[PDB]
Amino acid sequence: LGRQLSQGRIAQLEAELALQKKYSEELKSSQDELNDFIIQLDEEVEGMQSTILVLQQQLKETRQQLA
Amino acid sequence: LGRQLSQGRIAQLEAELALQKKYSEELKSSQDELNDFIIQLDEEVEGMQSTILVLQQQLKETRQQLA
Amino acid sequence: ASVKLTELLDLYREDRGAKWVTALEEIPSLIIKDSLGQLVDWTMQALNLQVALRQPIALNVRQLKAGTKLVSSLAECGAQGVTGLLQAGVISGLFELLFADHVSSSLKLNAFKALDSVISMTEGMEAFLRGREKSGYQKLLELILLDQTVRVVTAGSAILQKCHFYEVLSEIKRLGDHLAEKTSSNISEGEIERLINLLEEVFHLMETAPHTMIQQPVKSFPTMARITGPPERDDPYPVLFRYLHSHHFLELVTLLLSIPVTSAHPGVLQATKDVLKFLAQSQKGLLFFMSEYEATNLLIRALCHFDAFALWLQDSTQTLQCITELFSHFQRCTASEETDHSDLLGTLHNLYLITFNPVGRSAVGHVFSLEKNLQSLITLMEYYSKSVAYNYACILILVVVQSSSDVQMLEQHAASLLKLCKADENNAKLQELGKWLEPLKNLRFEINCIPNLIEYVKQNIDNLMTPEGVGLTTALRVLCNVACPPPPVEGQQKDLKWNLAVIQLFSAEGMDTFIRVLQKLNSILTQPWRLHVNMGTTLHRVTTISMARCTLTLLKTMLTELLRGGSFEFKDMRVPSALVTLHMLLCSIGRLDSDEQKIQNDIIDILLTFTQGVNEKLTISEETLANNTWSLMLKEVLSSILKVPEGFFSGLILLSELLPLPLISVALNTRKLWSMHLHVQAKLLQEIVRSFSGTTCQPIQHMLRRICVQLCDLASPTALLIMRTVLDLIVEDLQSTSEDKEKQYTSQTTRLLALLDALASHKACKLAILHLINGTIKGDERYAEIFQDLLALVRSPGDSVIRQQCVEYVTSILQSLCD
Repeated sequence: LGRQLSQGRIAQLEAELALQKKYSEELKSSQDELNDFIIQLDEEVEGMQSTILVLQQQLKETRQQLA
Repeated sequence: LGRQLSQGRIAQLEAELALQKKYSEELKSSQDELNDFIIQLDEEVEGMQSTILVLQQQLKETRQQLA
Repeated sequence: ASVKLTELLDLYREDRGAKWVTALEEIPSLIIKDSLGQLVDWTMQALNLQVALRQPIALNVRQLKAGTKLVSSLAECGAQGVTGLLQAGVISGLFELLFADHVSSSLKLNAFKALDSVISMTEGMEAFLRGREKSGYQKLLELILLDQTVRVVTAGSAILQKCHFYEVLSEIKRLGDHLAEKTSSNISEGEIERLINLLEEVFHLMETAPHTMIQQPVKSFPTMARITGPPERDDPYPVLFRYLHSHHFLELVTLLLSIPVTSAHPGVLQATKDVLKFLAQSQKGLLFFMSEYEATNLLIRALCHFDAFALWLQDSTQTLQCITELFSHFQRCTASEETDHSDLLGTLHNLYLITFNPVGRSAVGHVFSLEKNLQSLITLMEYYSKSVAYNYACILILVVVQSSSDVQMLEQHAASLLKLCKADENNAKLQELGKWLEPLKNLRFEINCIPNLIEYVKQNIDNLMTPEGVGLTTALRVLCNVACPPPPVEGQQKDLKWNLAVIQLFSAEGMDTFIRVLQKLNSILTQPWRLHVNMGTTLHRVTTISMARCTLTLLKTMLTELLRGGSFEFKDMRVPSALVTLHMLLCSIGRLDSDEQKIQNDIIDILLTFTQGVNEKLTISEETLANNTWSLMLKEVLSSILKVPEGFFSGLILLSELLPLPLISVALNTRKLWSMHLHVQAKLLQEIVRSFSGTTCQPIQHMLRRICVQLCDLASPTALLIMRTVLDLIVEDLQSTSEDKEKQYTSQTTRLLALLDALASHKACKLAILHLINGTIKGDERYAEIFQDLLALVRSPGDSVIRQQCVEYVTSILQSLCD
């Protein structure tokens, strides 16, 4: 009755939680790696932004020179 | 009493699981918002390349004007 | 460094290009350790877009980025730098870059940081607000309207929030000067209410200052959870204390406490004592009081001539002065040829004399717990390791370690104290100090050390509040700041370390350990109380209070995050069964004391988390309602109240604190939810009323009446049920007397009629009384019969005194019923 239900809950629950805790940890690690990838994406983005601003400024300098 | 030990062990393991899943949720939400900010940065990049293209085109027109 | 700076400055007097940019990039390192005019002239040329345009690739945006770092370095040097920067036009020069076109978001985000360092001094914010021509405030207001990225609208908001704080201090000064000097009519409640309203903004803009008034790193994004950024930050408090000093805050609080009208006002005394309490909890804040030491004494007198805040402030200031003297002694006199030097003996004697009264040991152990003030005593012992200076230092360190509860000084100094205690094996004052720092043996304070501390507590749990088991007070103080975050502040970013900390706590069996700690502490103060050790010394009381507070804080931190939004259920019925007994033992006397009250608040908070985690959909099924987290907690609390004859008055206080206040969308949501769960425990709630009705005690009776009023004000069915119970008590009381003989009236009947009269005064109880006496319900004729009996008693009075009280009570009941 109740005792058998409690024992089955104990056994199967502990087994399957122990099994899927590892996949939960894998998910955490995957999200950490994705966050790292986002970090270098951001860094590259501001690098391109600074370089492009340099290009525009030298273009405007050539503009002021020719006119 | 079997119920006390059952609820204790299940509570420990399921508390671990619930806290892990929460950690995942407020990691994913932050990652999604950071992706949105990256999309904003990309929009800036594309518009800035567009003004590069416009200014370079007008460079070619004034160069052909100068001859 | 100065020689190098002179050579660089003279070499590039008129040189522009790559060498000039290199010099600009190199200067900020040199300035750390009339050249000021030339530096200012250089700074205003590095911020010019007309000079950046005329430079080659990669050299034009490195000139602009290096011109916003000379501003952040020249301004921090002193007022002589900020004055020159403002005279040169840095405020307008930093807005021609933010308004310029095609500027990247990483260079606009750097110009804000240069401006944040200019308006951080009172000479700067005066020019920012009052125009020199449009001011910088108007320009920033227009800049907000323009479309910007996520990090530029957040950086411009910090400058705006800092400007608000400067303009709440300016209106306080004008309001106070007009209130005191002019009028003392105009001193009305429509004017004082502004002062209390303004003084609650100063306390609000300084509590949230670290989060809404600092400039975040360039690579940080405004997310509610902090990811992808440098861990370090900046401290805004020195700037805030620089604004408070310039406005003469302390010279004005004394004015509000020394004027005929608002000194006697209890709302202004409390408002101004909350700013002072917050300001004195930090080393910078305590040093702020001693900078203008003359104005601090007058404030102490003003607060004192009017509970022990003035004495605590005096003790803290004296302790800080003595600590500064101790540090200064070992600087001018590097070597102490005379170990018993008169100056240091006097300093130690004064410090020792402070530590007699309990309010003095709580201020000696508080100043020594900030920064590295504990190093003076350790240095004093190490120099002399007997001399009399050694004994005083040993006593003072024992006092500091025993009393202080914020154990952060132990993360660095625990290595020196342990070896010093090992060195002297014959001193009775060091053999005890080494027992307190027993768990701190090769421990590094991070999350990885939590299992070790929990293991130590689990092993040495048998010895609590015994001479050998004094390391449990420190093993629980250390564990309570590693894993327990401070109370949240609006505008915060949720750091993710705190979730991992709670996961580690649950993994390392924190739940069972803390429950065992609470149970063991409970079964010392009640059953082993026969020794009657009722806080004979200040150690047994402070230690017990600290253990209780630390365990409660850990329990609350675990249970709040675990039972956050009802995602997971909780059925362990041990926490809401030993919090009642702890309340009975400790919080038995309001409580006040600033420590006995917080325990009650924490107990109520822990009990309340069982209600928030509720299911709003499964509110109909009997199984889902009689086996909910709400119902189990309520059953445990109600059963706990009715188990000890001595634990009734304290239990009624707990029940009153649990229930909502007596009588929009959220108000009805909780009130009707409370009545739905209360309906299940009908037999338990009915037992409270009947059991406590047959007793004679004024506080117990008043608490019972208050609880009845609250439960009636909850919702309608509960009020009707309570009225059924009470009128049934009336019915049985009047049926106890045989109708064959003359009716017998006792004092219990008088108390019951008084209870009916007290209940009938409330409209919520009035409607239930009317509904019950109307007899609409089937089987409701008995209540009509008892009302007829009361009416017949009214029609047939007597001469007995008890009959007189009965008649007056029934007449009052009828008078209330007629209304």
